[PDB]
Amino acid sequence: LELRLKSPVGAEPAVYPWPLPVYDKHHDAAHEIIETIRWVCEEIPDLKLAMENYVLIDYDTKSFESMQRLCDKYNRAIDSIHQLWKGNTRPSTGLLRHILQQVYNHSVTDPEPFSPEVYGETSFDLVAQMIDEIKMTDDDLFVDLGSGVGQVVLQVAAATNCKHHYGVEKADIPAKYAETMDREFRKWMKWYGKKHAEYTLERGDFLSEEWRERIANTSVIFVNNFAFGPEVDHQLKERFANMKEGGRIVSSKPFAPLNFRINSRNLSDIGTIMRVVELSPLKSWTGKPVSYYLHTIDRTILENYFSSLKN
Ligand SMILES: CNc1ccnc(Nc2ccc3cc(C)n(-c4ccccc4Oc4ccccc4)c3c2)n1
Repeated sequence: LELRLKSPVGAEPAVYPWPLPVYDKHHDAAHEIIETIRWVCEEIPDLKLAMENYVLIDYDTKSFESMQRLCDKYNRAIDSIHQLWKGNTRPSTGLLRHILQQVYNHSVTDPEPFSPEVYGETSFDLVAQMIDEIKMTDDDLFVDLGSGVGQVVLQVAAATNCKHHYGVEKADIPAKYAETMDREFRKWMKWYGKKHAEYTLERGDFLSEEWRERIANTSVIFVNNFAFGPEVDHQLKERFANMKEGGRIVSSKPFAPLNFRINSRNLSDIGTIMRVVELSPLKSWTGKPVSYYLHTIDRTILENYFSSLKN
């Protein structure tokens, strides 16, 4: 009828119905259960000692009795550790990738580059590099513009100490799935006993009047602008022009040339008020040769040009 996994921190058990749900072609619920057990064993060294070696080696994902025996063995090992303990940190990057996968599989049940379906395999590591590079503190406010199902926001919230993390998505289908992703993330994080910063996944148009002041007051913007049209790009540069000095924008395509040279003919260009650098994990990376672009609000670019003319 069903499979149960006791939480290492005494939260409510994870309940899986049998037959287990079928995920996408290269993910399955049975291996999710097994990997969940292996991750909890890493978190708790005593759990490995309490558990008999054969349990995680010899199993049959296609047998209810076999899958039930595995869950029973883990649950009894958890109970022994809970007895031993009688007598809340940020998740590790490896655990976080697994949590995000689990959160996705439990949220998206119904049927092109960097698809949410393959986030863990093609996006996670690049996002993890960007988090390591773009140093964020408790004074920062993070916003992912066009956040989709909310994976980037969840990864950043589980990794940094920003005051708040926001995801804004306009499309009906991703924004609705993000509601489930949000609930599933909070639930699974509690189950493992892991800490995450505050975040909000919301439906809205980042080009709206409400969002103008919100963009102006954001210190760190992430924006996958790869598929943006020239009008969306033009309107976004106008929003960025209201940001504070030192405000940062991390994007998949640059908003200004990397080599911008201020002159009399290009004074209205966004390049007059922002520094732009191309960052790459390749500069021990072994994934895709993909770059990200860091823009920093700096009005001294414009100031020095005027001072140069007057002096
Ligand atoms: C990828 N999907 C989502 C979903 C929701 N939210 C965001 N946010 C977000 C914001 C800023 C950037 C900068 C980079 C490099 N990535 C990026 C990261 C991982 C993989 C690819 C990336 O970018 C692309 C995308 C397409 C083509 C080429 C590169 C960004 C992602 N991304």
